[PDB]
Amino acid sequence: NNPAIKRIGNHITKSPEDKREYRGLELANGIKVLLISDPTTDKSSAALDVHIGSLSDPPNIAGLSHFLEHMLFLGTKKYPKENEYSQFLSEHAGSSNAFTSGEHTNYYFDVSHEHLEGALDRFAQFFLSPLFDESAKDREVNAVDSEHEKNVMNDAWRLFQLEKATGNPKHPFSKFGTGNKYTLETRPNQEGIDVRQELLKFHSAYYSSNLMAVVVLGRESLDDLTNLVVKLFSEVENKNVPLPEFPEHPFQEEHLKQLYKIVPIKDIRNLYVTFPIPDLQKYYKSNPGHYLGHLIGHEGPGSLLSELKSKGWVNTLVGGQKEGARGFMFFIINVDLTEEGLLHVEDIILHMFQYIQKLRAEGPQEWVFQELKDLNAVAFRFKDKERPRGYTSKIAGILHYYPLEEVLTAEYLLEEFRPDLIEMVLDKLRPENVRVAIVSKSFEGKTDRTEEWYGTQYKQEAIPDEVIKKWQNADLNGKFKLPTKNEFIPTNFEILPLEKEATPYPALIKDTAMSKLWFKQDDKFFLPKANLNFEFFSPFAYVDPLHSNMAYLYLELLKDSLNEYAYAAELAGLSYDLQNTIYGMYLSVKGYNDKQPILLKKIIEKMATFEIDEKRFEIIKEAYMRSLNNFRAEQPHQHAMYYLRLLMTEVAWTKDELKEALDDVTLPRLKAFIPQLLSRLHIEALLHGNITKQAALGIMQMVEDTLIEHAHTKPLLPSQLVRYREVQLPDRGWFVYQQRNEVHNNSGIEIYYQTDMQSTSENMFLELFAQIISEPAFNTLRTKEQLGYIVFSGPRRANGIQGLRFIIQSEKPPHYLESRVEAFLITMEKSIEDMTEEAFQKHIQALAIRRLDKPKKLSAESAKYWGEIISQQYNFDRDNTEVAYLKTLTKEDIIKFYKEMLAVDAPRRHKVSVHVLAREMDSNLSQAPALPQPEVIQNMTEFKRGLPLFPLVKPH
Ligand SMILES: O=C(C[C@@H](Cc1ccc2ccccc2c1)n1nncc1CNC(=O)c1ccc(F)cc1)NO
Ligand SMILES: [Zn+2]
Repeated sequence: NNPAIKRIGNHITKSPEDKREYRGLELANGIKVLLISDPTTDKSSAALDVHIGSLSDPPNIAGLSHFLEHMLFLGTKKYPKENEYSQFLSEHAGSSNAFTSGEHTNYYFDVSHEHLEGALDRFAQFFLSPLFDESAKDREVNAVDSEHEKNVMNDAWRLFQLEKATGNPKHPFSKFGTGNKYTLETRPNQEGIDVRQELLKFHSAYYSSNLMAVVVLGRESLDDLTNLVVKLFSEVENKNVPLPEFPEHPFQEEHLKQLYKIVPIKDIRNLYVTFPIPDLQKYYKSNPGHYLGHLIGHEGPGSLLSELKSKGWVNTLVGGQKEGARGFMFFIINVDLTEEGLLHVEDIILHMFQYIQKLRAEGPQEWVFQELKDLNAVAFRFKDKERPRGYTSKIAGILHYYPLEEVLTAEYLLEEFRPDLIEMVLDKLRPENVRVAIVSKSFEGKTDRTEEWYGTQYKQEAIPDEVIKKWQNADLNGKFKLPTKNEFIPTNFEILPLEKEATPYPALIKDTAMSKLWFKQDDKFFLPKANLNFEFFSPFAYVDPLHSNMAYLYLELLKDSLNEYAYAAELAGLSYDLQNTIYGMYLSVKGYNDKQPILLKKIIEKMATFEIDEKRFEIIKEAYMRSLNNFRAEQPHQHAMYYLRLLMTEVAWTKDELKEALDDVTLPRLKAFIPQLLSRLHIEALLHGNITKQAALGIMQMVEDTLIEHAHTKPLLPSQLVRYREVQLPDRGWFVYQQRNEVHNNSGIEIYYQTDMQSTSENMFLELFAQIISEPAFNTLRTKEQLGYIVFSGPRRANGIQGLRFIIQSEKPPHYLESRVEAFLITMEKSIEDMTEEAFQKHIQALAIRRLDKPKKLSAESAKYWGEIISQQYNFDRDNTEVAYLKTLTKEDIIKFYKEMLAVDAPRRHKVSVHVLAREMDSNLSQAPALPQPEVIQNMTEFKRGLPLFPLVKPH
């Protein structure tokens, strides 16, 4: 009966396993809405997607849409306090973010379920009368600048913008979307433009209700959620804006048959093949692009990748359709290159067209389409329950593209096989439509062009007629076959009954010298899935840099070897992860439980009986070398976190130590290493999901039996199972470690205040203190002082120890950042002494909500248990215990904690600082306190030698 509602879709197609309730509707002002009712959710959430993006930026103000997106957070007419939005979310267990693409601006938040209306109301205001405060504008432009600078020396962004720069300049596709101080402040000042008017002009003109989709999720009924949404959003004005479309492709004839040679920052070797194609979005019911991408990107036997990998030319391949905008898209084939591959780009591409030609010969395969359909069907039926925040943002995005009743299924289900469209798309993948780009350091000094925004060094050539002609005449290579029927498709979806002796938390159901087995039968989610987690402990995994390298290469080679076999299983919703740790090996198998034992057995056998291919060994090692080198190109704030991890751990091998020892890794030494590594192990496992206790025991026994039979594995001694300790810093100590980032012209800094061994009391002092300072830290260090885009504060936990950490990436020198953080702490000391008891309890409640938030999917709950197990703390009921203690803390308790552990003149202050200087830097408002002379760390080894080591935390 409501006049504010144009239409109400009551049957929203969902999965039969989804317990959440849905109602879609279209408001009178044209807003498409989806309501999600979940009476169990601990956090509520909303999201709004505007169908305008950076592609609609004014030509004279690059990055206006992105900039506008930052500004909406900084105040509205109804809520004028600059950080009201962020502070409210913080005080109620919430959080918020947004992003800008070429065609979308997407805003989202979550919050304690009891405060949805308050959050949603403050949120709705973003879209009616934001302030765009001139003072805030002048500040937040710096955050955007900082965000861009961060991307300037990043190879992904450089190539991203380079593609745009090599097509039609007249086309909106060529726009620089991020923006920076120049395009947002500096140039607009030369040209006398009022940026604040431009923000208001843009907001008013494009942020129309007809271009908006909204998704809200809470405990409230569908009826109540309707009243709430309608009340707040029907007030949004409808300017009846036409939806932008871009019918003309950014790549015209002059832009085809072109080759680009590009110099990267990292030492990487990549080949990009790109085919311009028509917008395939309408064909979404058949999805011709996904069909073709499925085949061209296949990694099993007979595939394009298989042959290229055997030729020793590539290691990995990506293929398929790539989004552009409304009216144009891309089909791409990207491979990485071996040293050999780099000298065979022409032959590689020939092989690409040979495979495409195979597809034309056989023509569309309906069983293939039918297979994809049925997998997606099963995928959708047994879909994991999503986290609200991401779910609402995802859906608010696609409401623009599908009927209300179809949004949930739209991105999952294939409906009708259309070979006519497949052939049509396949017809665009020809040499006369190709663009080729090669990324390699080998082009250094040989380029004649510069992209103006990032400065990328490149050369452009026309592909020779001879070569194009050669590609057009591609004969059928007998090495290329269509994929076989997927043998890993699951068939047994039976949910095993809950055993009588079943337990709420994992139970230790096996405890021998060989292995410690933790088991839980799923009692929450009831999907036909299981998680199998294994830690293999061995001293020889991390005993020195050389052996660390070999543990890595061992597992990489093993994965490279299994890829063809396991790729199918991956498509059938059964994946595995295998990586080396500082304690040995980690192996996880996740997915549909039906065929898990088959893949698991295959992996353990491959481990125990592995025969290294020498050609594969040389290639992977070479890549691993560059991998170590390329760390030089990581962000400063990452270098900072890295160096700190090195400093504070008992044992740690640096990139340089590893890279030197790499040269000494020969095939013989690796072949010797593996049987040595496997000879003595301890296995600690978590088996959690749709399995019974006997099944679990059976799985564990196979793993042991396989290792014993093929590798002659024997148990470790209990005395060999020592975990590493954390360096115990002296009272009132302050150490500083300094490094330079050779790639980036930003500086980084991490500050670590080491409190003490983890324990219920110490844990909750830190966590509560961190909760209280969280929002203020962001608002002060970034929003007010604008030190940088990346500003972070929070707990740090390692080796059973913990402390408070600040992480900042800035253009200012680290020694400056030091004072500002220190200045801030004093600000917080006074702020807390002032805050009301009611405000203090608010934070306690917020922290509690965050800690008690239930896991929504099996993998989240398993990760939670697994954390307790590898940490050797085994505190599975931790949350109830720790939250309960939390509620008994007082303001006076936290003040004592601060005055004793954290304050500048605290008796037990334990501070270490890592400073990463920018590329060009030199060696070195509220009032900042005076700081003591810091002990400059000259040498990590010398540093650790002079300090004691903490104990290890005792198990529960
Ligand atoms: O920049 C953006 C979105 C992010 C930028 C952003 C947000 C969070 C980050 C956390 C760690 C490191 C960098 C980060 C960068 N952004 N843009 N405008 C506001 C925000 C963050 N919004 C918040 O409400 C917030 C965030 C953190 C907090 F503690 C309290 C409130 N889109 O382009
Ligand atoms: Zn941003």
